Amino acid sequence: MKYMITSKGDEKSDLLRLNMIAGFGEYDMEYDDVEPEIVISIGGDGTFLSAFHQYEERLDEIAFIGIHTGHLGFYADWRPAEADKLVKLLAKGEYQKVSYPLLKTTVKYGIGKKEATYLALNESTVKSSGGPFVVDVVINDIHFERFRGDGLCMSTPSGTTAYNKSLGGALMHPSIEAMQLTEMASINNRVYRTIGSPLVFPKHHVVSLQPVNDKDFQISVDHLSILHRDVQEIRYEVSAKKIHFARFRSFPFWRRVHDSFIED
Amino acid sequence: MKYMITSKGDEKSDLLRLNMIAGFGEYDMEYDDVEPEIVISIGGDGTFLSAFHQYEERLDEIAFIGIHTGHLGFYADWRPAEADKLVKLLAKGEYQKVSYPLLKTTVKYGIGKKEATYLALNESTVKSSGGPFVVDVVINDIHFERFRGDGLCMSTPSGTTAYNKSLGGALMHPSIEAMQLTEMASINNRVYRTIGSPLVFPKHHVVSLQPVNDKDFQISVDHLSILHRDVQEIRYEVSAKKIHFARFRSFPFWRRVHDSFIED
Amino acid sequence: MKYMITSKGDEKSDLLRLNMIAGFGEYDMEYDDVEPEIVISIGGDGTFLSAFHQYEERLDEIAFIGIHTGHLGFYADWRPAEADKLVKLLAKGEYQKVSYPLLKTTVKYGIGKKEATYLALNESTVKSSGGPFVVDVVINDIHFERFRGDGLCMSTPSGTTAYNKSLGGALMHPSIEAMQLTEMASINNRVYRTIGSPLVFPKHHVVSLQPVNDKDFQISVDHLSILHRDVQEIRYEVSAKKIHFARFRSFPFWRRVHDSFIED
Amino acid sequence: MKYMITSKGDEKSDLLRLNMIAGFGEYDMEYDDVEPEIVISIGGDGTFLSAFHQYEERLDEIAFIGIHTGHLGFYADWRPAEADKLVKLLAKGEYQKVSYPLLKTTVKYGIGKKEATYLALNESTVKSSGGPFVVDVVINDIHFERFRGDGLCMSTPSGTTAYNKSLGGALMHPSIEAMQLTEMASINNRVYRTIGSPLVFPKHHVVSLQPVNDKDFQISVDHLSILHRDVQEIRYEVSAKKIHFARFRSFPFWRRVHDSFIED
Ligand SMILES: NCCNC(=O)NC[C@H]1O[C@@H](n2c(C#CCN(CC(=O)O)C[C@H]3O[C@@H](n4cnc5c(N)ncnc54)[C@H](O)[C@@H]3O)nc3c(N)ncnc32)[C@H](O)[C@@H]1O
Ligand SMILES: NCCNC(=O)NC[C@H]1O[C@@H](n2c(C#CCN(CC(=O)O)C[C@H]3O[C@@H](n4cnc5c(N)ncnc54)[C@H](O)[C@@H]3O)nc3c(N)ncnc32)[C@H](O)[C@@H]1O
Ligand SMILES: NCCNC(=O)NC[C@H]1O[C@@H](n2c(C#CCN(CC(=O)O)C[C@H]3O[C@@H](n4cnc5c(N)ncnc54)[C@H](O)[C@@H]3O)nc3c(N)ncnc32)[C@H](O)[C@@H]1O
Ligand SMILES: NCCNC(=O)NC[C@H]1O[C@@H](n2c(C#CCN(CC(=O)O)C[C@H]3O[C@@H](n4cnc5c(N)ncnc54)[C@H](O)[C@@H]3O)nc3c(N)ncnc32)[C@H](O)[C@@H]1O
Repeated sequence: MKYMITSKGDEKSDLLRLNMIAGFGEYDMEYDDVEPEIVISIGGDGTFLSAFHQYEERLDEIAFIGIHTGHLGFYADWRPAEADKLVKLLAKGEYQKVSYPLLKTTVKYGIGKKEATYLALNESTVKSSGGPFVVDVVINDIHFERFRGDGLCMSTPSGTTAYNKSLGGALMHPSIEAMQLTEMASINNRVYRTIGSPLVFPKHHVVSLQPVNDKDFQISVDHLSILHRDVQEIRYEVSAKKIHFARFRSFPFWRRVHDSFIED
Repeated sequence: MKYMITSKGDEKSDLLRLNMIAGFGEYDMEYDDVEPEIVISIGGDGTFLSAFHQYEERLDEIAFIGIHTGHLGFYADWRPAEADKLVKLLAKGEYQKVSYPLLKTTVKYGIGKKEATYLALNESTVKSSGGPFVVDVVINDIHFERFRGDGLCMSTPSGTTAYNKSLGGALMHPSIEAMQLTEMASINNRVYRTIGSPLVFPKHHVVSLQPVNDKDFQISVDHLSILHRDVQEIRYEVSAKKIHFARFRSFPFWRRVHDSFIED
Repeated sequence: MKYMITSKGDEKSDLLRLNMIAGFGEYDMEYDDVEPEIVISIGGDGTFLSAFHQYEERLDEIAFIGIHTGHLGFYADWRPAEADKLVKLLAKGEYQKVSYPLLKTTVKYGIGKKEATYLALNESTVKSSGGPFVVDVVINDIHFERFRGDGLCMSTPSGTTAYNKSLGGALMHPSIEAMQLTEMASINNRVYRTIGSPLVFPKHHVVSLQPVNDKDFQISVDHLSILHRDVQEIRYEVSAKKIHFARFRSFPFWRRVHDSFIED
Repeated sequence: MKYMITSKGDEKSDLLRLNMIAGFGEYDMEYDDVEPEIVISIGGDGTFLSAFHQYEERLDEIAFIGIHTGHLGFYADWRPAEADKLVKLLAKGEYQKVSYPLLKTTVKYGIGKKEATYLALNESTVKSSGGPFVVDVVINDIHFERFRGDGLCMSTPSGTTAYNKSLGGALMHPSIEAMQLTEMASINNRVYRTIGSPLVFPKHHVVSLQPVNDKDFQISVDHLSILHRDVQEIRYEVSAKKIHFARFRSFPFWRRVHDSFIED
């Protein structure tokens, strides 16, 4: 099938990529980075996230595979030593597809109420553009709390082991179609009150952040951080789109968590 | 329809119960506490939990309603001042049913591998029977961690605002069929390691706790705490059974959370 | 004695200031904002912090008093309704002085190893200037951990109820000469490890943060945030300097905490 | 000098003890377990804590040394391989003494207001004797909060790396004469409020726990857990007594923390 390979760009990843291209040349595999059906990422989770964003308009046509060339790689299923076995397995079509949920972020602006939308595989975060962060949190049009603090993080299931975890969030199995909102350093006193706890939302719930004073925010989507000025609303919901992985053997999520956080 | 009313048993709840029985006597409503179709709890969440356990063998035939006579009542939809409106609405059949997920706990023993099963509406917790608590946590037959600490808590979605919240768990919307495992004071050092984070499991995942040394445990299921001796395994999974509520007006979960924790 | 009054600058604080100046004119009190012996802050804790920094070179010659014109004011001992009683008490010399500890921050640079020093009443925080934050934490020349995450916060005792509290720090009575280091969203996995827990340091311990890759940092000292480029070291220690408060009646720290966080 | 050696009682610790007794027999060292001046503990921190409690009436006459025969031993300064070097160093008097603070717990009862006092090296904890735990927390006679939850923990500085750490407490250098109060699973909602944060108290502050309903409590002091009935008050303060360690080389507290929690 049509495939492409992205590389972190260090010597080890570049050479592994060239050797995999050579191995694929022995099968009916066409290198095509415009319309790949398989996208292989060689590097770390940063490389994988960049691969996802490179192809986020063709997610229903692509299955992703990650090779980790460091000690990490939550989205990675393969070690570099196994690349030749992976070339063979992929060239024979011997794989199942597994899908994880994604997060949709919509940013609405002032004069004209125009919108930008973003898809996240790990999370989308919001902070102030300098100065105090204060937003009203509105859940399905219900005013839920006024948040004062450093920022907020909305995670996908597979993102729950990333920034979300560092913020005290729950780790959620990716078969659950949900998003999880965590706080960054909320202020809580007799006058200012937030829920504190992480919140887990199902599909079709909408969480809107509404400015109270300042309308400028730094919004991240996975690695990408962007200053948005004149914001009227930031809206979070579980995307209808999913990312698909090519799976060749069992590697359960909870074993992946064990291997990344308990010991390997 | 057939109904019954449980009361906390203080003067206020007992009198409200008698006045509601009087009002129901003006409709085609039969008091029947053997096979009720509607169970009304007057008191607090403790009273509601006791009502649930009284009828846990007929959950598919019953819709529950809670009236709170104090300042609390997460499972309560009604204030005592509204009891006459509730009598009327219920007597006319003007309600929809909403279902929340439940937690199944199985305790397996020694000589004979016999089993006890329990259903929980809030949570099931495990602690040692005195002396150190150490269990292996096995997820779908994958050895995930060896837990050392005070205990573990497995929560339903609606239980996530209860003990789970105090332990740092996420609050989960009850449309999500899941259970959430939280730690109580885990020990973490260079030799002993746990995940720390709360874990959220979908339906059909099984979490087994397996003793390492001591086989005696104090196991709670909602308010009920029982010493179990000679335990071989404690198994948690999302139940196939659900609790059904009679709903007469919108009172969204997130508004309920707001009212209980942010302000009312 | 020589005094001055700073105001938040809204109508309520400005008018209270003018009325207090009028009342002081009935005693042997000279308004002097170059060498005051008493500095009165009318506003919130932000106003008080600004007053502290305005006079941080004459801290051994000044006693501070705060009036809070909102609902807040941890450093405030007086409500606006009591300003006339305060004018009288102050004009008669009827007060004791209480001292709180301060935090010294030293920032060392590249070409020339030049230094900037800062005093903090609440805390000093460090974050990256964009991009990843990674520092080595060195305690009394002992390499203690490599911190990866959003940032670090070093608090004074009286600052422990501020940013430190939101980050999970302990609240420390200000008779303890100490500083407290808290983490902001540390990453912890099989490869990256931090202590997690807040750390409390006595006087004479030195905590040095040493860059690992990027040498540019955003450093805050109380409200003031400054981009520092080409940083070689950030050094924290309990200052030899103290802030002095004029106290006219008992208002214990723990009662102040109760009133600010439990109820008033 | 007069010395004694306690052993964990496994083969490795018992044999090391016998070999150390043999080595001491080559110096002017008298084995005396009634009035030792040096107490050597061979085992783990549990063994060390038991040694401390065995001699808690002669703490001003004793210096303690711990050898750890497992992977642990926060109070241990020596590995078994170094026991012969320790015999020699101790027999020559080549050591300095370092002191850590201790916690005094006083339990007052009903009919007669009689008192029991306890000293703790790690911590003293309070839980209910079954059923709900509710106490008023009174600090220097100031009603500070009504605590509802699983229990409370009051730690010494050196105990801050023990149960206190698992409960989210700060780690405090033992040169600070203080105690630290942490919560176990407090309930917090619109009706029930606690501070949440750990609290650090200086010497001479008194923290009293006062029953609200049930008067029976399970009180731990280091490893020892005791049911106390008819309790009127539990009082915590930093002890005037200190534990003394014999130190033969530098092993800073923060390096000890690094070695126990970061890596060794
Ligand atoms: N993005 C700004 C978000 N911060 C606030 O809304 N701060 C105000 C609230 O904090 C209370 N407070 C202060 C103060 C003060 C004045 N600050 C604003 C200004 O100077 O303009 C500067 C301090 O902010 C704290 N800050 C920063 N970010 C967070 C965060 N995420 N969480 C919690 N605090 C945070 C740091 O401590 C700064 O040193 N001091 C105390 C005190 N010692 N004890 C109790 N309350 C106090 C004060 O009565 C008010 O209710
Ligand atoms: N259900 C028992 C679960 N506790 C343990 O496994 N404790 C042993 C571990 O803790 C380390 N430790 C100690 C100690 C010690 C000896 N303890 C057992 C005995 O005496 O038989 C008593 C202490 O246990 C602590 N304990 C109780 N429950 C929890 C919990 N849930 N979480 C964390 N600790 C907990 C309390 O502190 C008691 O005062 N002292 C220190 C120290 N000062 N600094 C660092 N490590 C230390 C020690 O090197 C070992 O690795
Ligand atoms: N100031 C940067 C600090 N962040 C890191 O060092 N991130 C790398 C570490 O996280 C692991 N990881 C990732 C990822 C990834 C790639 N990131 C860098 C890049 O793209 O260049 C972007 C993600 O960073 C996370 N990030 C940001 N700030 C914090 C923070 N304070 N704490 C914890 N994470 C934080 C957010 O999630 C971003 O979406 N994804 C996962 C995953 N899903 N599950 C487990 N591990 C994972 C990965 O294997 C590596 O070990
Ligand atoms: N040592 C007892 C300490 N527990 C309480 O004071 N519980 C009552 C408070 O919790 C609220 N609540 C309930 C409930 C209920 C009835 N419980 C008493 C009885 O049945 O007699 C049993 C439940 O207690 C929870 N429990 C136990 N220990 C802790 C702890 N340390 N921290 C927090 N909760 C704790 C567990 O969940 C049990 O399943 N259910 C909910 C709910 N689903 N959502 C929100 N609030 C709720 C309720 O409105 C009230 O304000």
